[PDB]
Amino acid sequence: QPVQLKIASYGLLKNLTWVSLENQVPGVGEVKVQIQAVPVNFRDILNALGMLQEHNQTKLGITSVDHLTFGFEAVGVIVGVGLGVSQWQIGDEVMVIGCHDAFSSFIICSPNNLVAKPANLKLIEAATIPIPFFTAYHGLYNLAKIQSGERVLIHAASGGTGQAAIQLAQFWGAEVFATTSPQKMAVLREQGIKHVMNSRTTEFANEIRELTQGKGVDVIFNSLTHGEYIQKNLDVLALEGRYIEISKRKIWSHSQVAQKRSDIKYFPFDLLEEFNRDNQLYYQIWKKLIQCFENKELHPLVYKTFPNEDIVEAFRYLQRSKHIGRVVVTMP
Ligand SMILES: NC(=O)C1=CN([C@@H]2O[C@H](COP(=O)(O)OP(=O)(O)OC[C@H]3O[C@@H](n4cnc5c(N)ncnc54)[C@H](OP(=O)(O)O)[C@@H]3O)[C@@H](O)[C@H]2O)C=CC1
Repeated sequence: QPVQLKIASYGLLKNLTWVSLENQVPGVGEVKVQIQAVPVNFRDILNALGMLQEHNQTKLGITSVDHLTFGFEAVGVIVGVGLGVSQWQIGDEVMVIGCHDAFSSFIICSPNNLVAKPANLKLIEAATIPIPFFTAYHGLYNLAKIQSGERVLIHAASGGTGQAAIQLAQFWGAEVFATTSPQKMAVLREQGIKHVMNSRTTEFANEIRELTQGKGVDVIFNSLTHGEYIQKNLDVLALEGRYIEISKRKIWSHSQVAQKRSDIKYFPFDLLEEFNRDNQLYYQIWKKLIQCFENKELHPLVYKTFPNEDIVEAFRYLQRSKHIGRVVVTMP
């Protein structure tokens, strides 16, 4: 039977429940997609604990917990195409990007939220691509315009977004500086990274200064904003350096960054907010990425799989944050 992931109250992961999902028909300009695998995102956990209640009320129409759905991306198969849509047909194997209800048996979404799956990949492999690689690409290339020979710092680089940025930075000839937790350090060293440091301490700043002779890095790809992490990031940022902030939680404003370092370009961005302004964004990024995956120059991320029945433990596993890469749920 068709189902949707819901929570009857905020604060505890235990109450994540698959509730009956009523059939929906794709109207004009709409596509119906049969969901086959869904990664758990960091923001999914935040919502489950009820930590974006204002954000969800202001920027979206979520007034109560009963209106909350889960899932920001997926892979699946087109089962219904509404009128007006010309680029899609039933049977097309697609990745979904930027929906809010991917943890459902079926979703109705725009054809602008869909890209073609690379045919040489498995469905489950392709599920590791959308948010990580589109966020990494937009931040590093679209905004920061990183070039070869440049040095880039990627924080918490064992996660989904950090792992994609690693692949992109190296393929673009940049020199990667990574930080991760101690028990993940070997794996990242073994991924092909010369400079692996601790994401859990602020002492990375001093280490970077020494490895670079005061220069620091031209680009930071950052998602850590607690304590004195932002100030420490500014210290390691070179003259004219570029600050990609993807946190979306308690970030510095443009003048606050200008107060400290006027030379640097500050790039705070929310990917789905960027699609809101330009509905072509996913299409363009993917056009610049699909050939790399086709020619096996870029690869799916490392992932662990959970069945849908164990959704709670899939969420808990991402919450404990001991993973490298992606956590992916298969659907029934
Ligand atoms: N701006 C945008 O459009 C997007 C925003 N995001 C945001 O980016 C962030 C990362 O995304 P994603 O990679 O998918 O999430 P993940 O859960 O995969 O990554 C989180 C990583 O942070 C590190 N970490 C955990 N706890 C701490 C801590 N106390 N101090 C320092 N580091 C810690 C861990 O790595 P380690 O053990 O190596 O430290 C973990 O792997 C999230 O906040 C997410 O909401 C994500 C995608 C799109």
